[PDB]
Amino acid sequence: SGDSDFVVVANRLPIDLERTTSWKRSPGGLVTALEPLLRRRRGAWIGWPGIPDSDEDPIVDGDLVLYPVRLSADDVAQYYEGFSNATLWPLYHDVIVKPIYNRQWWERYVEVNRRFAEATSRAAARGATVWVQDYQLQLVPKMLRELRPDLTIGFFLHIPFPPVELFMQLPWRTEITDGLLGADLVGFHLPGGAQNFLFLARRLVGANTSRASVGVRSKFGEVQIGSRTVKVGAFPISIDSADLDRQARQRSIRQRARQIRAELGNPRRILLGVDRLDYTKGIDVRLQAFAELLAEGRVNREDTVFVQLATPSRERVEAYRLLRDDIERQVGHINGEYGEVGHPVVHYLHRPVPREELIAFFVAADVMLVTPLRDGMNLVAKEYVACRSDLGGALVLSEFTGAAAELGQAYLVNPHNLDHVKDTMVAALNQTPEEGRRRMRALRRQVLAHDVDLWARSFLDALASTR
Amino acid sequence: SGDSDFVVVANRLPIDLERTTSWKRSPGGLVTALEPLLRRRRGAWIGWPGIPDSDEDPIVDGDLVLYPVRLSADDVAQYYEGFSNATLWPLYHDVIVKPIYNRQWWERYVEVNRRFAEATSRAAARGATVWVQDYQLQLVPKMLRELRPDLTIGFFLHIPFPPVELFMQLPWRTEITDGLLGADLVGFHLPGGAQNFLFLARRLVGANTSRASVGVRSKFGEVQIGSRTVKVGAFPISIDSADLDRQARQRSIRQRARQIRAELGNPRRILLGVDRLDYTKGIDVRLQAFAELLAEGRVNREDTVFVQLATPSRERVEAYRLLRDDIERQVGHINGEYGEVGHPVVHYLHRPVPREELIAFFVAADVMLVTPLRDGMNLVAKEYVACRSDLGGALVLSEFTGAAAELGQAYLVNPHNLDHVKDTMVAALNQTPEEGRRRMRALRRQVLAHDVDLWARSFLDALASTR
Amino acid sequence: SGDSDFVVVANRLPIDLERTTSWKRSPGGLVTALEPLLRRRRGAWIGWPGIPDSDEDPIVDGDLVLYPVRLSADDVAQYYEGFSNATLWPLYHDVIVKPIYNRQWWERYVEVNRRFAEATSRAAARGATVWVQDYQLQLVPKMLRELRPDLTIGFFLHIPFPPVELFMQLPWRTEITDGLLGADLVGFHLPGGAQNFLFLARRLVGANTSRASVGVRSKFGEVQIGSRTVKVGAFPISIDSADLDRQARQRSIRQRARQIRAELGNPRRILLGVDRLDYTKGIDVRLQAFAELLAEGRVNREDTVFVQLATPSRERVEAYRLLRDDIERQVGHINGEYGEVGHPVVHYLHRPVPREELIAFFVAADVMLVTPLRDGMNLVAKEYVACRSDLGGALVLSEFTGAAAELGQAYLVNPHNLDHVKDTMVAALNQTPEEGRRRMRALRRQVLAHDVDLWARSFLDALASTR
Amino acid sequence: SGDSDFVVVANRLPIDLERTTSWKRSPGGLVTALEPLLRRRRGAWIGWPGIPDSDEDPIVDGDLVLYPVRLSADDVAQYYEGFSNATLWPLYHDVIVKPIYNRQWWERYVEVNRRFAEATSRAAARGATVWVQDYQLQLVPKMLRELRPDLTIGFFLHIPFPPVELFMQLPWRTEITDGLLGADLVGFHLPGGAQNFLFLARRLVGANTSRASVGVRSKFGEVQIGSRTVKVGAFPISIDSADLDRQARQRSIRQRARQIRAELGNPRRILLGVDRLDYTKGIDVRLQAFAELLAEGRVNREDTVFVQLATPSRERVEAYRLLRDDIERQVGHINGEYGEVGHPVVHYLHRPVPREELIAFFVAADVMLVTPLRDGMNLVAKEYVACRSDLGGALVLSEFTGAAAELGQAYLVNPHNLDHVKDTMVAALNQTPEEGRRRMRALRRQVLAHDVDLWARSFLDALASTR
Ligand SMILES: Nc1ncnc2c1ncn2[C@@H]1O[C@H](COP(=O)(O)OP(=O)(O)O)[C@@H](O)[C@H]1O
Ligand SMILES: Nc1ncnc2c1ncn2[C@@H]1O[C@H](COP(=O)(O)OP(=O)(O)O)[C@@H](O)[C@H]1O
Ligand SMILES: Nc1ncnc2c1ncn2[C@@H]1O[C@H](COP(=O)(O)OP(=O)(O)O)[C@@H](O)[C@H]1O
Ligand SMILES: Nc1ncnc2c1ncn2[C@@H]1O[C@H](COP(=O)(O)OP(=O)(O)O)[C@@H](O)[C@H]1O
Ligand SMILES: O=P(O)(O)OC[C@H]1O[C@H](O)[C@H](O)[C@@H](O)[C@@H]1O
Ligand SMILES: O=P(O)(O)OC[C@H]1O[C@H](O)[C@H](O)[C@@H](O)[C@@H]1O
Ligand SMILES: O=P(O)(O)OC[C@H]1O[C@H](O)[C@H](O)[C@@H](O)[C@@H]1O
Ligand SMILES: O=P(O)(O)OC[C@H]1O[C@H](O)[C@H](O)[C@@H](O)[C@@H]1O
Repeated sequence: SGDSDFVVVANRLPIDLERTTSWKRSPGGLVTALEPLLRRRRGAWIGWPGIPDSDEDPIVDGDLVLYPVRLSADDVAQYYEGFSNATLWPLYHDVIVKPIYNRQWWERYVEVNRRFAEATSRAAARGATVWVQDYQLQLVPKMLRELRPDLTIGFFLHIPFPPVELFMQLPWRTEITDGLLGADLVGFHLPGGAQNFLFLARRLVGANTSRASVGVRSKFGEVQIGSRTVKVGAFPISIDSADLDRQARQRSIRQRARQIRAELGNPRRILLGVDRLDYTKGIDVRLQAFAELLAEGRVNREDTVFVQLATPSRERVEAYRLLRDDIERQVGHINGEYGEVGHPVVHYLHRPVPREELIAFFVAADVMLVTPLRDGMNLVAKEYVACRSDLGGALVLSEFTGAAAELGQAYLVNPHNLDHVKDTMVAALNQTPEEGRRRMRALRRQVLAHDVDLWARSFLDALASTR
Repeated sequence: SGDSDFVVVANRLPIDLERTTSWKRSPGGLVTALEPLLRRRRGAWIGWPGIPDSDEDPIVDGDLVLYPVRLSADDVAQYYEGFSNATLWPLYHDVIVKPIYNRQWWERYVEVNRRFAEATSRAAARGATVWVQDYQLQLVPKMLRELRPDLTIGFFLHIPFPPVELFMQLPWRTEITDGLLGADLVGFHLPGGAQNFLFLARRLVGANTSRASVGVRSKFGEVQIGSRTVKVGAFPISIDSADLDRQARQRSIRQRARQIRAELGNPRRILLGVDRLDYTKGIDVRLQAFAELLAEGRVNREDTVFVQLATPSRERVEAYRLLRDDIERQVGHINGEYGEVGHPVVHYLHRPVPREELIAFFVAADVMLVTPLRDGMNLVAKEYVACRSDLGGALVLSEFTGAAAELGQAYLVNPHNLDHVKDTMVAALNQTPEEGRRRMRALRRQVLAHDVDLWARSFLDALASTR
Repeated sequence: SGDSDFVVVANRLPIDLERTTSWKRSPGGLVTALEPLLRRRRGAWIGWPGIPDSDEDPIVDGDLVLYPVRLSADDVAQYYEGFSNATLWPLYHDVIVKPIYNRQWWERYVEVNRRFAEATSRAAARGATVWVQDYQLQLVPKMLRELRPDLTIGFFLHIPFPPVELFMQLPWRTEITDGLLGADLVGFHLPGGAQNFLFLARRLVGANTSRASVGVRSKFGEVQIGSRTVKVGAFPISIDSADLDRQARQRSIRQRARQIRAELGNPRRILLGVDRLDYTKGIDVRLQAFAELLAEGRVNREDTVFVQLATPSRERVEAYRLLRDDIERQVGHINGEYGEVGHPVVHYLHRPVPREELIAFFVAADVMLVTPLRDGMNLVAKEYVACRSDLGGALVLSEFTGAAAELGQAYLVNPHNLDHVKDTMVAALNQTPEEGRRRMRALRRQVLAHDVDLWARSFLDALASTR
Repeated sequence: SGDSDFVVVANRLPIDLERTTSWKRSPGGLVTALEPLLRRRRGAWIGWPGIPDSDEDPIVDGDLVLYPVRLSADDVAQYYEGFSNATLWPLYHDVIVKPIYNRQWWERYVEVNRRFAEATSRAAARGATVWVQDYQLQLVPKMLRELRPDLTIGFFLHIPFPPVELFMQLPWRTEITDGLLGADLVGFHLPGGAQNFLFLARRLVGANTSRASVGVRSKFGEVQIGSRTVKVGAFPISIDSADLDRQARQRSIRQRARQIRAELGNPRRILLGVDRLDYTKGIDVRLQAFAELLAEGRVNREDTVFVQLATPSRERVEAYRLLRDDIERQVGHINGEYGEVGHPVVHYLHRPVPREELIAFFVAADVMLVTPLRDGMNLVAKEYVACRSDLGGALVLSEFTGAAAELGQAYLVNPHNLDHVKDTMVAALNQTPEEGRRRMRALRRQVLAHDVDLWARSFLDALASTR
């Protein structure tokens, strides 16, 4: 029973309650991609409203119906801050930080996944399509299948799927793999993730799998699980490109971008970073590179400025606190060394910026610095590109983002190679107008054609074909 | 020119000079495997004598001729402590510790590799066979080929070759890969390493490669490099099994093992660890597991004792210093909590133990704890097995060692799963005599048949076939 | 109202409840000194039973009546772990650790002090004598005077009173001083403490004070506070010397001391440390000194052994956790370097030892190592002396203990001067029998004559004279 | 022999060589006070030119003759960075940081002191007056007296002299005290320092001393040392007040102060800090206080700004590196939380500012924040006062500076009491014009009358009287 023929399930709702109450837009690219999707398409969205011990009364946000899931304080600590973001997040991002393996966290993760599955069953009509999202909910597909074998179940992982050598560290590796194999379709951004999953299915579970490489939105892999076949595919996520492109063309935004440059004392060049404050994002790398370019006199400290817009994220997790301390030290250091009173070389904001203000920064920025150590996709890169209909700008992009597989005309860097990052920043800052416009035209052709609608259609058509 | 038809090249000589002078046996399993080899087989051995600014006068150690390579203090700091053991070692072992990427270290690594290549050329006769060993010398095969295209060149990596996702971090990834591809044969312990290398050769270099899985000592892969073909294979290293087996049978060693038990106050059960003090070895894991078993009263603190024999290693490297501090804290902690005055539960020695004393500990030990987080092979596991001709004992072995692929009848553990480690230690401590003997007989059948002679013959026959 | 003519108030009761319930003897020298006192003398004892949220039902422990004070979990965290032991304790011991100044902790400290005052008033008969103990309760005398101006109130500080330059850091310096000035008599171990308090009363409060030096149990100072005069004195605390001396003579204890030496493999020399695991105690100093003597070959690692008996203390306070980690590291380090399997050079126990076992260790020990960085008195030094009626042994004693002012015939050291500590340990280990006996006879003459009865009589006679 | 009748000896020359060569003004208040002195008065100045392995060729800087002292790299590391600034500096400033006691450092300190003494003897004529400066050179007076008993020798300590309880930690306490007692006159900023020294002379040396309090520039103490009497006094150092006052009146400086306010976007209120980046200076305290006032909305983040001018100091000393990291973190943090792009709330410069630019900042600043945890005097406070002939401004001053004993009309704070610091900053920011001018007039009366000339005359008249 349940009234919805199409249900999305994620740890996040598109809204986030702030503590007296107040709704804000939820952070992260998962919401950035899925929100415009569910605003245009009928369907229900199940998720946590971002505070402990909330109501579970349905919330109507416009045309969209949200079903909130209650998490206790202990749930938030052990399932969300703990297993999800201090076990899985670091492990799947190439153990950039040492994962913590904790059995109590695992037990809570199982409990919460069960709660999400049950909530899904209550929302889902007979024979509904259910699309489960991301690493917090990897047990839900198997749990949901056991409760509701009538459902068609898709799972998409929004973060990298790590190499088998690292995944095998997880004490609950088999349970996680079994969880994912409960879906009819398991999707990843990149073929590499899909292939890691297929190999894992062979070694760990001993299931028969396809042995061919996986294509992009094509040439799907398969895993045989007794009576069932699980389809495996790569579907690189994107943004609502055309909408953002139109938004960035507004006179007010173009005016605001000019004002931002005026407020910065009309620099010749503005470099911009935009990220959650997360250790995967390489904010420390871009600051170090900028610092060394200033030290070497390869960037002019009088007419070049870097703006970093960092959103606070997962702040109770100790690794994130330590990262914040390190980034803020770099900011103070660089300004102390190269700034003047009344004129910093680095402007750093530790807050979410309103959407239209963010777009104005994209339009103002001569160089976009997107330097993650590892990122499943990175939508900030694609957002910048969509905003530059003027064909100005330059995107400096880490090759360890999923986006680099699509945005080859960007200035690609190995963020571990600081000399390469430094050389490339100089190249982007000094590019000719024609070379800049050539690259930006090429990037925009890709991003405008490969949008979130193409992504969702591809995944859901593949999911439907399992019926 | 040069007089030797067969030359081995490694950072280590089999001897190590201590600072007044004194020769000691060199540490590590590379010397453990290669020393008995070169004692029986004609050939020269090029390597560093373990001190800065040594002579380069040839050294005759028995029948064996050694050609020492001089390293300056800066060479030792930047090539050996730096690039080799603070860049490559952590990276190739699944970034257990964060690698440091430093261009000065790279430049020194290149310089030293060049020196080893030149030294090799001087020793090597026209058309000689040269066998280059391990991660410190990955540039030597290409360098040597350019100096001496008449030579047949083999390379063997004694440590894991990491997944492509991690290897690609290395700023000098291409130069390292090109270096290895200078060999006629590149060998790894395991098919997994060989397969990682083949994939890497495809993505990074763009060379045509075989696509099939690689066998054990068979079904070799190939990489096409313009005019040349490079063979790629898996050859799991081992020990001089029969010799060690005979050594362990000596009356004096059996008597010493009984005395060791007496000196420990005749415990019912002795657990033993033997390793270099290296963060890959999981000494912290086995101590934590023992501590928790004592806390839970699952091991009897009155009649069960753990002996850890740790060899100081790479002590100037800060990560190794921090590891030592942590291990020594665990030792003091556990004894403070569960020991009595005059009766520790953990005995910890931070020194190399003489060979016959080590063998006596192997014979005394009811349970061998070999719990690395990652190990290319681990010869300690195989040494224990070779020593237990009495068929007593139990081997607890991490699945993240190369040895686990051969020693399946051991008690295998995921060292990240502390509950699994704890449960398994209890199982080994309480095994029936018949189950213990069954496993030990099976392990010994494997280790006695698959010895260092089989390994070397397999590699060298494959190398010879490239002529 | 209240039934007792004599009431002692301290944060500790002589008993400590362990978490299922169980009574143990309370830690610390305050209980060591006051327990035998109150067992012989009529009177009530008010204090906290060592667990959160206890009953406040009166407890009869032998002839002694105890009135427990309830502390909530927050009280324990903010008043006891917080203000008392992370603000006052480090500050008064020469900021060995950085004090934390926290207003919430202060507010809780005030609240709890009020509760102790009220509890005291309920126990105290009209015109009773009340003796308030130590740094946790410095506000109680003023609070109690305001509730009960009929009472005669004494306060004794069991820890050092710091130099004015450090005391003045305290944001609540004036409130603390006013608190103490509520007493009729304020006592310290040493004239130096009394003199620091007098100076403080002059600068901080602006009260007229005596300007002369303060004597030992004589030549008291005075502070004029409007209508009242507060007497200030030095009264060095001690132990029940004669009782301990008789206890140590028992055949069983002498036999146990011989057995302990046998269990240690009959060493020629035993060094002993006995302390709470507290950063004031210099356990790290004595271990470093021992380590360096072994390294230098000035102590024989085959026949000399160090035993450290450390009682866990204030374990939730982070500074204490960090100290434990450091001490346990030193223990593991020293044994790894100089021990043999089956023969440590350091035996370390992290538990309270039963009294008769402790006495046996005192009797067994050739050298007693009492090396605090700062200690109000240190009763362990005096206990050792009382136990050695055989006149054997040697006391190595830091000059930064209050006991050093009385035990001048001990081997005094500056614990900050590691060479001095090392030289002195060698001197004590190699003393002639006659020199050892001469010193021990002199120390015992002092300790047997200056016992806890002399201390209490001196303080209480001075207090009575204020009536 | 030697040509000068008056010689000053200090670790610093008034000039500092930068590494290619370049002379800069030396840092610190010792040079700020002594430079104008020696520019007006005949005499020689012996000191180190701020680089290792310099010439010792005499340097003529204007009318002033400088005799440089050569220090080797090891001298700089062990005498200057080591004993002086990682042993004495933290110890004498109330062990704000844990002192390191190292015998090699002591031995180097002795050697270097000997070199300074010998250099002094070569410069000093028969019967000359020699004035030795500060904690780096405490052994020189005794050394110089032994070489040259004809000389009249003064010593002045520019940093606090710590309470006896802390000074006694020093393993070389007696040698240091003997060193100072080689002078005819030993001077300190404050009576408290002089009194600590007298007590120390009694306990440690056992010399007869005066027992009375010491006056300001009067009522001197005395220490009897066999045949000699050593005078002890308090002489609070100051600046060349009238000269600085006149300098600050220049039109260009007043214009620059207006421009600085314009460059900051014309804030209503500017707070200013000026210090060496030293852990004694409480830069962390003022930043924390500002941060919390912003969080609490007690300061307007739109029209109030803080400028911190920090001079890099002793940067190779690890404690100073850790301080820099912490301060720079606070700067980045506060701006990230409360700033806007193009508008920081904290401007931080990590460089020495030219004198006339510094004076312009003093004139611009509505509130001067001088919040040391401990400072011998602090001349920045007096400089600010001398600059405000307009009678504007407000000085917020830690009571743990020597200057607080003279500048009582400043807004005094206990920097450990963050609520007090916060309340006081608000009071200073919101003072009435008349109250501000009243305080500033009072402060200026003091500083203009009590200048460096009064200080030097007082010390030198006292020194002359010993002849
Ligand atoms: N400081 C910020 N202010 C406003 N929006 C931000 C900020 N940082 C990130 N975002 C937004 O969050 C989303 C990030 O998505 P993505 O780049 O895929 O990374 P992630 O999902 O890991 O957070 C983007 O839509 C991006 O514009
Ligand atoms: N504490 C020790 N004392 C004596 N020999 C040791 C000690 N620790 C390790 N060894 C020896 O060093 C060699 C280790 O080889 P292996 O297990 O392959 O690891 P690795 O090469 O990484 O050091 C073995 O021959 C082993 O017996
Ligand atoms: N490990 C221990 N086992 C048993 N008693 C101990 C232990 N450590 C200290 N004690 C006892 O605690 C008391 C310590 O008193 P004291 O030396 O004045 O120091 P403190 O009061 O600071 O703890 C002594 O009576 C001493 O014998
Ligand atoms: N950032 C700075 N730029 C220029 N001058 C500075 C700076 N910081 C401190 N000074 C100057 O250094 C001297 C500091 O003297 P003082 O306050 O007594 O402290 P200290 O001697 O401990 O450095 C002042 O003359 C002051 O103006
Ligand atoms: O939801 P947060 O923990 O605040 O992080 C925001 C988002 O970060 C990434 O995009 C994750 O893949 C999402 O699952 C997550 O929602
Ligand atoms: O040579 P060390 O740095 O002392 O380490 C000892 C050995 O450790 C491992 O076995 C390495 O694979 C060897 O290359 C190395 O020789
Ligand atoms: O009571 P604890 O915190 O366990 O410490 C034990 C004792 O240590 C010292 O002796 C203190 O002066 C006492 O007040 C305290 O009771
Ligand atoms: O000389 P620096 O180490 O650079 O420090 C600068 C100055 O700081 C303080 O003023 C000291 O009292 C001086 O002796 C010192 O010269």
